[PDB]
Parts: sequence; structure tokens; C-alpha cells
Amino acid sequence: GIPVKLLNEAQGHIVSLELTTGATYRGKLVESEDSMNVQLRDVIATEPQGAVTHMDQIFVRGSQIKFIVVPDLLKNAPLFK
Amino acid sequence: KATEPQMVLFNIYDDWLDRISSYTAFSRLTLLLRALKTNEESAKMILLSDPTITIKSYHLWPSFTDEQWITIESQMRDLILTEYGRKYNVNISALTQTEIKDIILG
Amino acid sequence: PVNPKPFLKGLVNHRVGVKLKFNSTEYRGTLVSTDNYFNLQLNEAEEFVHGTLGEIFIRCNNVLYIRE
Amino acid sequence: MKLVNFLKKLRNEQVTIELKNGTTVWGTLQSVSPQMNAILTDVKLTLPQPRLNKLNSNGIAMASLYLTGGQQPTASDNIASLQYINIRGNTIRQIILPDSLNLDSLLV
Amino acid sequence: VSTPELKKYMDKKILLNINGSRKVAGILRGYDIFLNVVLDDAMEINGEDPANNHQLGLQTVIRGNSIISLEALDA
Amino acid sequence: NTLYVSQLNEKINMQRLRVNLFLLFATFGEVLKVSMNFKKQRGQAFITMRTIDQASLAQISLNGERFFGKPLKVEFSKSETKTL
Amino acid sequence: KIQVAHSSRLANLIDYKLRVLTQDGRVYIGQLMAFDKHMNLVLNECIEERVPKTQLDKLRPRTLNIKVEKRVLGLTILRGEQILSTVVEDKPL
Amino acid sequence: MKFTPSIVIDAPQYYVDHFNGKYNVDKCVILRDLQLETDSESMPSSLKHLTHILDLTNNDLIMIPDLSRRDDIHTLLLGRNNIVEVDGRLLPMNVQNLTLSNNSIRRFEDLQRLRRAPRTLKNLTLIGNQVCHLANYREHVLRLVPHLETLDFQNVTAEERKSAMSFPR
Amino acid sequence: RPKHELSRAELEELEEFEFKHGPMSLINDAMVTRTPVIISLRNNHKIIARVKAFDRHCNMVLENVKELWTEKKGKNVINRERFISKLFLRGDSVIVVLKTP
Amino acid sequence: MVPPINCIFNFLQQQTPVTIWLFEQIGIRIKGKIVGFDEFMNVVIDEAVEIPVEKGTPLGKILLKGDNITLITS
RNA sequence: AAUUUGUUACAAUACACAUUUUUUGGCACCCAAAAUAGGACGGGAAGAGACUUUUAAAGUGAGACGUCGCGACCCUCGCAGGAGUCGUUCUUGACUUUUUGGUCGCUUGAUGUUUCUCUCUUCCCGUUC
Repeated sequence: GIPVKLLNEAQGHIVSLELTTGATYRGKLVESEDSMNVQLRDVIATEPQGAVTHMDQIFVRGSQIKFIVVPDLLKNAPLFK
Repeated sequence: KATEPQMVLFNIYDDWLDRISSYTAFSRLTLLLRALKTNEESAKMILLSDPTITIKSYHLWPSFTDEQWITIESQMRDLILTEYGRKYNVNISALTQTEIKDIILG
Repeated sequence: PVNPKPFLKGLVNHRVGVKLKFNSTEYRGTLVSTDNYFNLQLNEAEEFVHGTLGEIFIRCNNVLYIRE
Repeated sequence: MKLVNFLKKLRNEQVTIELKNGTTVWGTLQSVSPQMNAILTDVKLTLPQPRLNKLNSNGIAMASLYLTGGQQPTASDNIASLQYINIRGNTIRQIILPDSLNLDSLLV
Repeated sequence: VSTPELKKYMDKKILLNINGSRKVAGILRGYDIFLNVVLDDAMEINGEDPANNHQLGLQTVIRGNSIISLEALDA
Repeated sequence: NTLYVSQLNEKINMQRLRVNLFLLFATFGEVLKVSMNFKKQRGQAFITMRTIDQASLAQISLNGERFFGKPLKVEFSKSETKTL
Repeated sequence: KIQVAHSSRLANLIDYKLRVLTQDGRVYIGQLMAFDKHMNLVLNECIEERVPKTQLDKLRPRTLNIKVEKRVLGLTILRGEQILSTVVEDKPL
Repeated sequence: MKFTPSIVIDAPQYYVDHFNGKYNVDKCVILRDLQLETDSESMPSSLKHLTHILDLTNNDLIMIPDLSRRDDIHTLLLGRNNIVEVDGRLLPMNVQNLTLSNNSIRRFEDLQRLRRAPRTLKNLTLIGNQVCHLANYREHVLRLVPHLETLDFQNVTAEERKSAMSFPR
Repeated sequence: RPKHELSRAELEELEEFEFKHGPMSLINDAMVTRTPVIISLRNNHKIIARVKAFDRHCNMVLENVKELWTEKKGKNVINRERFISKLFLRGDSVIVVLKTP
Repeated sequence: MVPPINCIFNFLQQQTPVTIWLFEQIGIRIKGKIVGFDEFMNVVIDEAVEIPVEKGTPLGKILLKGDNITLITS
């Protein structure tokens, strides 16, 4: 599907994540699979209650992801032709 | 489910005849017998309308205290009352017992 | 070295309790048959959470564990 | 057998789709996907009132209901009316279909 | 279908949150397609670092369904 | 089409400033761009309009108009905008 | 307001500004571009609106004015698991 | 001509105002130079489409009234309108800004029409109106506006808001 | 034996067996014999329903089913009964289904 | 690398006792001797006791579903 | 002296799938508050009680994340998502460079989460009988 292919097209760019637990992981996307589980590099974390920390590497399960924010300039990307 | 010719015995009356006198139960049968034709699908809608009701294993009729059955046969008559009525075009108030019997018996 | 499926094949028509995951309710009864998903059928079951229940079908997702 | 293929013959009928939230949707029914995704047309979707000394209703369903944009300001009780709601399949709990249709023809 | 790629993570000490409440730290050993992750020298992290922390076992395996996020504290 | 403003109050915030600009320029014509992309501030703002006539009118009328203390210096843009 | 085609599916509608409901009681409003088998969809310029707990109490039955805290997040990709129902807001440019 | 439903339907609701919200409607062939002499009738044809912004600039409207319940509407641009009074109960909770430049609104007529509010609008422009000239007009406007974030591009001064509140008390 | 090895007809015979001989045979024998069944959902609301149809996922069509739901707040209980003429029930909500005598 | 279900097979044959945590909603943890398992990580436990969260009652030889499994810990 | 028919390829829709990564559910629960025959209800302002702080005098349940904002003894020049290059012909593709706000107070911005414990009087403006 196109929605996952756009996530593969976002590799190497700063993205935002909302886990269904309520946290927010914003940072640079290293890897992504077709199971939507991604791993991110040099990422700032916001706990559900707002406490913010910083971690160098993270791997998240795709089932727990809620929405992913992708750099806007991918809107006109050829997937949408 | 029978692929072969055979004789099978079953009781049409079931609970109602066992509860209520024999003259009246045939009459409640005939009120039903006219009705299920006029109840194309609402039969299973009205007969099962009280889900507390269950059919006994030996028996055919839904076994019940027989008060809703008097309500069931009355609702069913009104469905017969309108369907006989609409084809000839009669008012529901114009319907009388001599007409209501003529609907039942004809 | 028994695995789950032969363990259910060995527990057929034996008295088995089954604990669901919710209220800590367990149905105690003679197992009848099981599906691929481990759906359960029971005869003469009793609900413990005190009652007596003639026949039971239990869907696979709600069971916690099965014991004899 | 997939019983969802039954719902696909219920098209253009008045129906209530009663969801997992407790939210109930009255509407005219359109094509039902094989995953039971149900798409309706003219729908009044609401939440029942548990009375029980005014016990608090679903807190998530009220927010999701106001956020459809269809709840009008002057509604005293909790309802919303809108056109074209599309419902994911896994959200459905019960479906109350009309009394008129006969099952013996449609269940084949 | 596809195996998750933890290949750079294994043998490195890793913290991962089990469910909403929990956080377990251990040296990652192995993993599978469901993300089930087996690790050794497990420790359950809590508010008080030396105090409420208690080790689990020599080898612990985790169902991939309860895994939320996995961070490696390591190179 | 575009009108490059200059000599305005830098102390005011960006979004607010943009809003103000929009409010100002709605009388002449339909404002296509709310605020300049560069957002350097301190006067530098490109008010993009739909019609050239409207822009011209704006230039005429709001030359040295009191906006947040200082008089705004209106002028026509050198290059055409990216949106237009 | 806006009348959607009496028979229109998620494929028929593209570039319409939609209103998406999730399981958590928040909404994502924006242009739909793609979607998928399991119905995780891609919104272009999207703003998530939320209902305040005090606002939620106000919504309980008795003209109401709710303060809906919302934040803007562009070009997202939702997850089909979270999506609950979808409504149409506007029609394309 | 008069503001009908057909005109509204015709109006270009394609190009969205990208500053805030969506659907920047311009009623008739063009709301800018539509020449709506009567009050804004047939507001129901829009049906609260979508900080929804409506541009009514360069039109004949005498009174800011006759609106249908519009939840979305946040911005009204009313420039070059012969507004005299704008009293209403429809657009109260809704709306974040109001641009009234080059109109006929009275200093007392503008103050009378609102009737005061605990909270209202947030952005207001009354420039090129007779009332603004009137002595203590800014103080009177601040007292009338009740809560306010702006007054003719300059914010009512925090100290000015305090003194105005004291005058109100 | 896994399901991906079998052919198109072997799955049909497998489903025919599972319905005829298996756990769901409790529902099947309940559909033919017109015996009312009791169904508990996850919601915790119990329906007394007569099963017109059923399916693999356990989703089933019931007519004349009666719904029974109680609610309590601070140990103040009330029992509520709701009658619906026609019901289609999605099968993921159900937990226990018993066949009445 | 040590695949996780391989490790579980090393819990079956080595006869080591294991404590196993369930989902946070149930509030009990099981412990016993893991005998055998399936592809779904649902396991049979011989001589199992359920501890609420040490007075717990002994269970038996019990099949436990893999859906509720959180940890399997020695 | 463009239409119709046949064949080939691509794209879209419906014929699939209940076992940890999306659609056959870890599901549900905090609890409690209006009845009459001038009267209620909401919002704003003032006073008082009880709370806090200092050694009688000062404002209104308390303690914690962020969120965008009101001031500034600071910085800061001032007109260019786009820009350059090459191919190609009067504006297109392929390949490279990478966002104002950078900060501090708030002599109570303004405002949402989350734990614990227990209001009356007066005026002004709207709704209802």
C-alpha cells in the first residue's frame, strides 16, 4: 500500500511518532519495515505526562504506533501520481 | 430432511390445548392457521417476540402462560383484519364481529 | 514432552475446569470437543466465580487457562 | 461461508449500527465491505442515557460525538445528525435490521 | 513474514518498556518474527534505582505483543 | 501583484503581525498570501494580492500609514512571487 | 453544508477534506490522499482536535461552546487500527 | 443585486484562505463589489461551510445582522460596507476577528449594538468610522468592547485596560 | 495438518466437519432444533436469542432475541430489558453461549 | 544468537522451574515446570501454582494460553 | 473523391485471511447532586468567612510537566520553501546547499494534565415559565 511506501520514502529524515501509550518520539528515522515498526536515531522523547528526555537510538513496535508525521515536501512525491 | 416416504406423528396443539379447553384451543388454532399466511415473516417476529419463550422438545408450539398468546392471536387477527380489509377497502371501525368471523371462517 | 494439542486430545470427555481472563470465573465441566483455535464445548458445566449449566460453548479468546 | 455476504444484500435499508463505544447509528445503509466496513448515508448517531441517578456516560464517546461536527449546539440531549458516515468494521457490535424483510430469502 | 532487524542491538544492554507500567533492562540474546525477545541478566527498573530494582532470572523471554518501544543503552 | 513593505514595528509578534496585515489589505482586494515567507520582520513583508489593480490601490492609499507606531513605507516588488 | 454522493466509497473520495475519528476521542481533519487494505490513510494538512475534560463535562446533557485544543501536524500517515469512523468536511479545491 | 441563495451557490469557494481554517467564501459573482444593499439575507444557503473567513468587502450592507448559526466562522472582513448598527445573538460564541474599516458605524450606535459581553471576538478594527474621532472614543470603545485584544491595530494598553475596567466599575 | 497445504475443496470439507462435528456443533444443533440460546457478550449484557444463522467467526443472525443488562453505581442496582425484533451479532464480542433445555 | 522459542525448548528439556507474568489486568502470576509448547507460545505447565500480586493455591498440569503471556522467567 | 470493430499491455473496483504487527475486540466499573405551583440557570465585578505569607498588615484550596503568549536595560539591515548546474529551446527534467526568531522576566501571561481534602451576601447582562 501507498501509506507504508511513503514511510519507506521518509528514511533519513526527521519524523514524529505518537505511540498508543501516549508518548511522542520525534527524531530521525533510520529504518522502517512493512510491519510499520521503525527505528529512529538521536530522538527526543515526550512521556505521556510531558516529561521530555533524549535517547540516541530507539526501536518501536509498529502495532503500538498511532500516527507518524513525515516531512511535508513528500506530499508531491511520485507515489501519489 | 426426509428423502424417503414415511409416516410421522406430531401434535399441532402442544401446550395451548393442554392448558385451555378443547373447543377454544381449536379456535385458537384456526386464529393461528389463518394468521401465519398473513404473517409472512412477522410470525417468527411475533411467536419469538417474547424470547423467554422456548419450544418444548416433544412439542411444536412455543410453551407459555397463554396471555401473550391471546395478545399474539389478537395482533395476528389485526394483520388478517387489515389484509382482508385492504383488498376490499374497509375501515377498521367498520369491521364488526360478524365481519370479523367472516374473515376468520368465510 | 506433551504439547498443547495432544494435551487437549487427552483431556476429551474428562472433567476440566477452564478459567476465563475476566472475573476469575471458571467453568467446571466434562469437555466435549475442541476446534483448531481451541474453542471449547462442555457438558454438565458449572459456573464458579455456584450454578449448574447443561451445555456450554466457550470462544477461544476469552479463556485464560485449562486444567483437569 | 462468510455471513458478511448477507449484509451486502441489506443495501438500501434502514438500520441501526450499534458500536463498541455504545454509540448507536440510525441510517440508510450502503455497500458493506468484506471486512464489514459499513457506509451509511443519512444518519442520526447518538449515545443512550444510563439513568441510575445520572451515572456518567462514556467519556470518549461524547468527545468523539462532538468532534464529528454534526452535533448541533441547541440539542438538549446527546445526539448528532450528519450525512455520509463511514464506519470501520471492527467497531461494530450489534446490527439491528428492520422487521419487514424476510430472512429465508436473504439467508440463502 | 519478515524478521525485525535488531541485528545491531544484540549482545548490547537494552532497556525496553513492558506494557504501560513496566521497564525491563537486560542484555539482548535473541529475537523472532513476532519480536519475541529473549535476554539474559534481566532487571526490573523502578523509581528507586538500587532499591526497588530486583533481578528476574538468568534467562528471560518476552512476548512481542507486550513490547512497546525498545531503546539500547550502549554503542 | 506583490507589495514589499518596510519600516514597521519589529516588537510585535509574527503571526499577529501577519493577521494585522491581512486585516489592513482586505479593503483593497483579496489577499492571497497572509505573511512574507522569509519572516525576517522589522518591516520586511510581501503582501501578495490576486489583482494588480488592488495592489496598486493599496500602494497609493497606505503609503506612510500608522501601523503599530511607525509609518509603513509601501513599494512595488522587484521579482514576482512564487505563488503568483 | 456539503452533500456527498449518495453512493461514494473511500476510493471515490480523494482530496476531499475529511474528519477522522480514532479510538481515543481525538480527530484528524485534512485532505485524504491515499489509503490501504486495512484502512490506514494519509492526510495532507491535518490538525488534531481534542475535547477538554471540563469541556467533556459541559457536553453532558442538561448553546454550548466547547474549547477544543488542537495542534497542527502536516502530512501524516494514520494507522488503520486506531481509526474508528470517517466523515466528510469539505470538497476539493 | 440582493443576496440570494443562488448567488451564494455560484460564489467561488475553491481558493481557501491559507492563513487560518478553510473555505474563504465570497458571496455572489464576487463578494468584493457584490453591491448587497439590503442586510445579509439567505445566510442558510452557506450552511456553516467553513477560523472560517467570509470576505464581504466593497458591498452596500447597512447592518451586521441576519446570520444563521455559523459554528466555523472565525473571520469577518466587512471593509467598504455602510454598516450602521451590528446587533445580533447568532454570532456570539463563534468568531475571533472583525474588520469594520471605512463604514458608517456610530460611536454610540457601535457601542449600543454589542450590549457588552463577558468575552467576545479577540481582533477588532473600527478604523475610518465616525465614532473613532469622537472624544474619549478609544476609552468608550474599550469599555464597550469589554474583553478585547486589539483596537484599530494598536492593542488596548494593559494599563489602559485596567483604567477602562475601573471606569466600568 | 496446516491449512495452507489443503486445496479449495478440502477447506470446504474441513469447515463442514467443524460445523457438523466440533464445538460450534452446539450452535448448529441449536439452529436446526429451534432451541433458544443464551449469549454473554464481553459488554457483560446477555441476550436470549433464537439463532437463524451463524458463521465461522461466530457472528450470527438472531430473531426475537431479548437483551438483559443491569447497571450499578455505588451499589445501587437496576435491571433493564430491551426487545429487538431482528439482530445481526458480530462474533468477537461473545464469550459464552449456552443451549437452553 | 539464541532464538526465543529455542530458549523455551531449553526450559522444556532442562526441567528448570519458571515464573511467568500475565497481563497487568488479571493480577496473578503463574509458576511451574514448562513441559511443552506450540507455535502460538501457549504452554503446558506441570505442577503450577497461581500467586496473587505466597499463599496461592496449587493448580495442576494446566494449559495456559499464549495471548495472556507477558514474561517467562526462571 | 474523426467514428466503429478485433487483438496486446498497464491501472482501478469485486470473487480472500478469527491464533503476539492493523478488520471477528483486554471487554466492562470509580461513586454521589433540581423539583415547584415571583421563580430558577449561566457569565462578569465587589465584599466576607475559611485558607496561605511576614513581624497587626497584605490577595483565593494546594503542589508538580508542558503550551503558545504580555514586557525587554538585548541582538540584529534591511526586497529575495525555494536556489544553483547541465541537458534542451523561449521555461521544463536530472544532480548538489542547506528556519528568525537566538534569549531572559511575568510585580501573579493566560491555559490544559495529574494527586490529595472539604461557601454566603450585593449589583449588572442574557435564557425560561
